Amino acid sequence: GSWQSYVDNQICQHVDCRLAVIAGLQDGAVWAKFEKDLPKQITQQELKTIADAIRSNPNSFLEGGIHLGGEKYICIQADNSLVRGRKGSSALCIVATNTCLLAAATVDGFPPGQLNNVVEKLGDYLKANNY
Repeated sequence: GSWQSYVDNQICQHVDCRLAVIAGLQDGAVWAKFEKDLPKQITQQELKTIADAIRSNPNSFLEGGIHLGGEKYICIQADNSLVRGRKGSSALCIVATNTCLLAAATVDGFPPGQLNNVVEKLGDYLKANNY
């Protein structure tokens, strides 16, 4: 039921997580998160920057990169509901639902398409439940 359970189970027991976070779109507040070994804890400021850009100008990520946990991911896909990035062999997938931002990045060497499938499936489930 809890937000932490979606992170720890639906995401992080189906992909091998470097980070996973569910946050509010309106303010970037964290609803739940998990991290392995990031240089910095993920901040509300980082999340709000991402949420604002996905809502208003997804192309901004091409110049600004995607910044989470003190790590810069390079953008490989961007629209107003789905953003993907890469930092070396770590993949990042971000979805916007009706009320939340779901972001996860996998450990080096984890298949990006597996990440994308799992994050998009949770995002669709949340949307279909009025989140």
